[PDB]
Amino acid sequence: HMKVYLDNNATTIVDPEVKAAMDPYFTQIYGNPNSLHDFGTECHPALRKAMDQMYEAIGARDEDDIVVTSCATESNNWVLKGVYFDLIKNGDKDHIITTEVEHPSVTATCRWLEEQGVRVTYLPVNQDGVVEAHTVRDFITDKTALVSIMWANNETGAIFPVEEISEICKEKGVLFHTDGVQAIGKIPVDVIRAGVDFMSFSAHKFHGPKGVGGLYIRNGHPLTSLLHGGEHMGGRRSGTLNVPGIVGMGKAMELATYYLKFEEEHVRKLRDKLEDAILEIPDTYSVGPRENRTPNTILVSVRGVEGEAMLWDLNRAGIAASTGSACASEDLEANPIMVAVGADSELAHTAVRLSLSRFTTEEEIDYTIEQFKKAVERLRSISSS
Amino acid sequence: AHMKVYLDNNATTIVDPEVKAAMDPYFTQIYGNPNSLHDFGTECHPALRKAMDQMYEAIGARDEDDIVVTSCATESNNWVLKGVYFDLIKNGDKDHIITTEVEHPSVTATCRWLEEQGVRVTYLPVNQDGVVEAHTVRDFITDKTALVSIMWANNETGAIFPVEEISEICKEKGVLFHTDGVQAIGKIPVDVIRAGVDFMSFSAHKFHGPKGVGGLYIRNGHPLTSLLHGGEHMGGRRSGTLNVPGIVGMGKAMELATYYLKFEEEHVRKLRDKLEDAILEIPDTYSVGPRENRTPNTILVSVRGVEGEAMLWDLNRAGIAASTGSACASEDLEANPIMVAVGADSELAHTAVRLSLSRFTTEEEIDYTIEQFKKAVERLRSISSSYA
Ligand SMILES: Cc1ncc(COP(=O)(O)O)c(CN[C@@H](CS)C(=O)O)c1O
Repeated sequence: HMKVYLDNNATTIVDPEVKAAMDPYFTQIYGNPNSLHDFGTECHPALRKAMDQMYEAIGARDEDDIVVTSCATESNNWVLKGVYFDLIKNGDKDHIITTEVEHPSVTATCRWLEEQGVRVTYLPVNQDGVVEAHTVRDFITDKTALVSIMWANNETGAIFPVEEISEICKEKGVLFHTDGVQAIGKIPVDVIRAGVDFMSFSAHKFHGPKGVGGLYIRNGHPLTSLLHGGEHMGGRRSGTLNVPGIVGMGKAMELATYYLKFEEEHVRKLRDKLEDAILEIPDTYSVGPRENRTPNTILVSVRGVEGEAMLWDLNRAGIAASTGSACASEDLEANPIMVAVGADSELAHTAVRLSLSRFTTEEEIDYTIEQFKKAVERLRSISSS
Repeated sequence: AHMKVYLDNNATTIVDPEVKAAMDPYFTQIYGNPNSLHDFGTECHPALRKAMDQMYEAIGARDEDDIVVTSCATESNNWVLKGVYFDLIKNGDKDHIITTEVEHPSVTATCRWLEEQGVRVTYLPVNQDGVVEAHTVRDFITDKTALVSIMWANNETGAIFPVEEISEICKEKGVLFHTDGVQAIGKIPVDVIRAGVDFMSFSAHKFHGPKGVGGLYIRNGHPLTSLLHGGEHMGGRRSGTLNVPGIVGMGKAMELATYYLKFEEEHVRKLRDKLEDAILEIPDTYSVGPRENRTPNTILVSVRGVEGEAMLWDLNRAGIAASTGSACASEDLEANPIMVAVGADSELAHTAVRLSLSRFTTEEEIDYTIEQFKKAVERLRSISSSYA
């Protein structure tokens, strides 16, 4: 029996180097950076270094803005409610396009905007678990204010064609925001190559601390503040800076790009080992194409067994995983398949989500394979099918 | 910097090593998401319950009440103001908010943006004692006032507001009462049912907690449209993954603050009074606000020949960290020159020096600050061609 964490898409471990980078900024260095005295200014070089690491990690340019928020939920709320305020309540627009598979910080915010009279189209997802750019083009009207599509999905790990969608959005002169939380540390992130106007990210998903996130804004494009007040973050987001959070986020982002550039294949190899071994069990289906999937994610549907029961049995075995909604469909020459679906859909059964990190070991994968096969056999012996 | 001395505690505070130790496991040792169902996520749950319990116990909240953990008091203020605007103004029959001219910018600028949305806002000016009295609030409440937002204690003068009396008047009028209570925790007794407030904002980095975490108290879980929508965190009132280290540290820090309250009433007050009396020994110096209504850790002193920003820079060169405060000139009832608080926007406002202590201030820090303060005043008055 060994404890094994494979829920990294939900949250990640803080790299000991990140915690070490953060440590001084609680008790040794505690001044407010907005103070003029030496106590406040002592942390300023660390803040500049952190912001530089962030800009370098996502490929933003000097004209661009990167506002430090409390979480990606704040960033998504900010983008949606601010563009609603700027272009919809005091503009000539009334439409926002998104997908059925967004994070609740996008979906519920869009539903509240719907409650305010905003027309929103929640774009359904294709067989590949993705939304394609031509459907976006077809749904853009002359009143669409913003298109908000996640960069990569948190349940399936499917990567969205963010560059093509950006090209379509620029042709129609409409703003483009992406929830890039699942992208940082897992796929190359270049926000001018992706052409996004806004990007949300969260540090505790690439091994930074919880409680700090960010919103990237191309060229400092106007966006009414969600938090008003002092002139923090260039007057775009008030509230005292989470100095430890900022330092740790910068360090974690730098480390994430470093391990993406060298250790991409170690994590990808372990995911592929786990997925191939699990698919050796009869009547198991991995959701989404791997050649378009983040290197760390598997979403498996097991037949007869229920995803939550599989999670409970794994947790009793010391293995932490999560859920993901999937639906049943047919292919074109290998008919039975499981495809991504909105959690609200009535067609949805629950599949098991296993998400690795650069800290996963091959021993964890061997134990996980063995215990997965044991749990499948055990729960199918007790299954109603 | 002959000796480094921190007297800018009203701006931010050092993290108590016990608070940092309480936080330590929840970065690398305990990292699961508390919203997960597996054991990795649920491992931190008892610490979260204990931290939330410490908060309820520290401010005297009841079980029916709600305490939502935010990212900072700025988030709490934005949330309260914009939410009551959404609830009672854009989808109600109300259109008026009453506040003061001395609020923190997270309240003032939010109110200005709401004015830009058509909300009537009256920024009540402050009296000689540096406070807003309850009868003035009563005089400005109409049947259209949606919310009254008045800070519990001032961050520049430390003056304590009569939040209880204002609450009684608000209850007579059936209007909601919010207080920005950031300056109150750890400095004065905080009892949110005795204060009768409906909302209270607070920020952990003011009472030796970490930066990046705050809270909003809600008296009966009163409806308030979420500032952050999404998952059902904090009872569905503020979504976003929990800042577990921040929450743990905030609970520990608030418990420590209530324990150290008597230390701050007695010893910290004694050191503040030493520093203030020593400074007031300098000719043509004026302390803003009456001490008998002031938090034990705050001084806002006006010097006559000297300029406030130059005085702060000169103190920092001596290793002393302080801040500013806006002040105006007046006379008392005996027609004696005194300095009184004023909104920073007023053209009658000059800059005063703000010195704020903490439970970690030592008497050596106070003696060194007295000496260097007197030296800097003499130096800056010695070069003036105008001082009499
Ligand atoms: C009364 C009051 N209300 C809100 C805040 C802001 O707290 P946050 O957690 O950063 O949002 C503060 C902190 N203001 C600091 C620095 S901005 C001062 O120099 O006085 C405050 O004093």
